[PDB]
Amino acid sequence: QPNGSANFTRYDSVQLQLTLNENLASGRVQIYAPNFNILRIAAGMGGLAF
Amino acid sequence: TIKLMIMLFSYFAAYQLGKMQERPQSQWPKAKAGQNKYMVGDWAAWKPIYMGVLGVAVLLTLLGPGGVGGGMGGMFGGGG
Amino acid sequence: PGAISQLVSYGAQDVYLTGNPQITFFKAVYRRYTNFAMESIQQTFDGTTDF
Amino acid sequence: PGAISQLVSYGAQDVYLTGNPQITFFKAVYRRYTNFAMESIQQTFDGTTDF
Amino acid sequence: LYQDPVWFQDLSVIFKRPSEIIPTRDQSDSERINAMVRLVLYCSFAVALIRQNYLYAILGLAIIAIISLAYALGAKKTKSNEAYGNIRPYSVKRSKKSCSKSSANNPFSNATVGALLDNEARPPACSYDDNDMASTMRKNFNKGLFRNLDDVYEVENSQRQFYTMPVTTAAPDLTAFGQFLYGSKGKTCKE
Repeated sequence: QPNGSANFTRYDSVQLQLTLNENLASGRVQIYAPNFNILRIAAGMGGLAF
Repeated sequence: TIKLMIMLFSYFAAYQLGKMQERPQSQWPKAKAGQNKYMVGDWAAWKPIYMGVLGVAVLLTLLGPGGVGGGMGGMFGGGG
Repeated sequence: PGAISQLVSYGAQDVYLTGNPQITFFKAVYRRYTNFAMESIQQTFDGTTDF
Repeated sequence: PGAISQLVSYGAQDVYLTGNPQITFFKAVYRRYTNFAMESIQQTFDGTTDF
Repeated sequence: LYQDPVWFQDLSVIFKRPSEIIPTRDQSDSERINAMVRLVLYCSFAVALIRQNYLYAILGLAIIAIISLAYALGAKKTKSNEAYGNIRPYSVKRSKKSCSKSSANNPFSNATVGALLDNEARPPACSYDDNDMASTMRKNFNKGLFRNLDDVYEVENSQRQFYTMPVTTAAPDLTAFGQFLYGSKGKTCKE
């Protein structure tokens, strides 16, 4: 059951600022963002709706 | 039959104590537990109504002085 | 800024989530229930309670 | 065979679970909710914040 | 906020939808006039049918016009039917509760300083959905303000921040609040 969402489709520009500790190795920050869509099925035909 | 017919209405006029009327305040909606009924609007369906609403909003904006700007410039006109 | 930015930047891809709302999460609803009370009552054994 | 056999071998004792049914577990339905968003906002202390 | 059922006056075509009411009881003044209209119409039409001279219906319509015109013109504006506090003694019959409708200077009827201006005693701004004042509120807010035409569920020009405050009168009406939390219970056990 949906309990709220951020519509990033209307966020013309988004940035995420990370203030890093002083003892980190060079490497990756992998950022994930689970989101919502609609599975759209009709008359035998599928596809995912935006 | 004048005296009688008027009295027939008079007798009935007295009697119907009470006043039936249309439901007041606000109408209400029931929510399925989430099985067995069709949503009010198809989820794919909901976005289109969004889109349908826009037709009206844009049409209003075809006359600048009558409302809110568009995506460029501006336009003039009037009625009669 | 804040929640306002999340609320105000309203698009199309959220119509099916918030248009014509059905549920307000902020309205607690509970149902009234049948009056009852519980008690622990000891029962006894008929016959020897042993191995 | 398999699930089909489990479906075909319909009896009497199972009517209480599937006869004249009300729900299908596999039809998701969700409610549209009032548009809301959450924000963490700092409040401050009136008076010293200490032991 | 106080709510009442729906009624209407003899204009339009209501005089047929809740038909077969003839004489007044526990009804609004508009409803009472409507009932008198029903009485006169049925009486005159029946009389015309009994004596086919085609003029008793004309006299019935004329007296309908007389009654409706009298009700329309002779209404006394000296009404202060405002409900608040513990007592509403002005009238006990059905009537429309007073509302402070939204205005150009005060789109949300928040009674910031309008109360001290002219009203002194300002009727509460009634519910958001009572008398289609939602459309009037939106129209008044969108007076002289331009939209970017990227929001057809307009939230971009900050509708949400603006709202009607819980109290719209000079006083919070604490008596009603207390009666809400603490019912009178009429005659109690200690009495």
